[PDB]
This record gives sequence, C-alpha cells and structure tokens, in this order.
Amino acid sequence: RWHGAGSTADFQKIIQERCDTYTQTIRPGSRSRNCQAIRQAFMSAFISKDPCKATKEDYNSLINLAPPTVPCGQQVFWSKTKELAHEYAKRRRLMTLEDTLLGYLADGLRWCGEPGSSDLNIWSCPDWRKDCRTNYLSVFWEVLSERFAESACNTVRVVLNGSLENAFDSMSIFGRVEAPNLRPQVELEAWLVHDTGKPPSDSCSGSSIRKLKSILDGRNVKFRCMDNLSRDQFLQRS
Ligand SMILES: Nc1ncnc2c1ncn2[C@@H]1O[C@H](COP(=O)(O)OP(=O)(O)OC[C@H]2OC[C@@H](F)[C@@H]2O)[C@@H](O)[C@H]1O
Repeated sequence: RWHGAGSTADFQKIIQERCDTYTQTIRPGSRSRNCQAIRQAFMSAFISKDPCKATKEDYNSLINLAPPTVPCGQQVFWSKTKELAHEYAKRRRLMTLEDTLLGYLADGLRWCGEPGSSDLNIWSCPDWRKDCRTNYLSVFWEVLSERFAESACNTVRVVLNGSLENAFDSMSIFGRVEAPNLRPQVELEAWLVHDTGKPPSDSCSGSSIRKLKSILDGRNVKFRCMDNLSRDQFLQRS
C-alpha cells in the first residue's frame, strides 16, 4: 500500500538482541532494565494501529522505560552530519542520540504495523513526504529527540555541515525539535565543518546560524560557534 520501504525483517529479534548487547556490553553499571519488556513496549506502541495516526503519546511508556539521557557534558547533537558526528563522538567518548539505549535499538531500522494484524508490515511503510508525517518511524525520532534535548545538561556540542548553504535548518529535527527544547542554562558549542577539498558555503556569521543564536538566547543557553574547518582539521583537532 505505502510508498516507503517495508519494515526491517525480524525487527523484534533485532531490538531485543541490541537491547541485550547495549545493557550488558555497551553501557552497563546503572540500574538494570528488562529488555524483554522494552521490546514488548516498543512493539505495543505501534503494532496493529493505523500507521498514519502515530502520536507522541503512543511512545511515552516506552521512553519512560529508558529515557534517552546522557551524562552531563557528554551530549552531542548533529544535523546533516550523522557519520562525522558519530566518529567525533566515538573518538572523544561522547554520546549522540544513537548512543542512548533507545536510539541504539532503533538506529537504521524501519517499522510499521497494520490495523488488525499483530505483525509488522514487511512489504511497505508510510513515507514521510508521500504518505503522512504522523507515522510511527518519524514520530519516534521526534519524540526521542525532544526528550534527548530536554535532559541535556552542562556543556553540549553540535556538529553542523558548513558545506550546505544553511548549516542550521530550522525545519530539521535539530532546528524544530532539539534546539527549541534544550534544557535552559546549558551551554552549546557548535562546529561547522566542511567537506575536504571544498570551500565552506556557510559560517557562524551566516543567516542560519543567527537564527540558532536567537533560539538559544530565548532558552538562556550560552552559544560558542566555531567554523571554517575541514572534517580532517575538525577531527584531528576540535
Ligand atoms: N538514529 C537515527 N537512525 C535513523 N534515523 C534517524 C536517526 N536519528 C534521526 N533520524 C531521522 O533521520 C532524519 C535526519 O535528518 P537530518 O536533516 O540529517 O538531521 P536532523 O533532522 O536535525 O536530525 C538529527 C538531530 O535530531 C535528533 C538528534 F539525533 C540529532 O541531533 C530525521 O528526520 C529523523 O527522522
């Protein structure tokens, strides 16, 4: 029926296996979490529901079992720079949304259900643009990101793309959901990083970054911006 690719095959085995791996081998030590119950709640959030009627409220319980909250001073946001941001985070022992329990579970997966069926639709899922924005995949990421930003604390960093005309996209999840919900009085450092072998098309002085400074002022978040750095200069030396 839908225009988007179907659900990841064996989605529920994957999220349970990743849950075991994460809670036991990647980030253990804190409180215990039951991975069976986390998988059950994840599945119950969307399974057998209208795939284009997802609400943020459908995920409150799942998120409550494992909020996406990162230790003070270790949190990293990104926008149009996913792989660079993850390399940077890994090197510096920081955490992106993909390094939280739920983000780790969901990273790179697709899922949707179908009314009157207990199973995932593995043939097609709603596309955000061609079908509906109110789909379980897109809504999960928006609500998880919101909670991610609300829990941020002390210094947080963001990696943005200085090779685009607008390194800050106000219609992005970083622009629309994360920056505007960022816990007040944290401090944000932005790095605008450009493709090796190309001059940067955006800077800290550009229009888009001015919009971001405006948002951060309203949250009483201090802002430091660095730019004109190649991926190599940025990584080799932030
Ligand atoms: N871990 C993920 N795995 C798969 N898809 C994801 C993931 N995280 C987000 N998406 C989706 O892919 C899309 C990415 O769109 P960009 O324009 O490159 O960047 P932003 O929108 O700013 O999202 C990134 C920030 O917000 C949350 C934090 F992770 C980041 O700081 C997005 O719409 C999501 O539906």
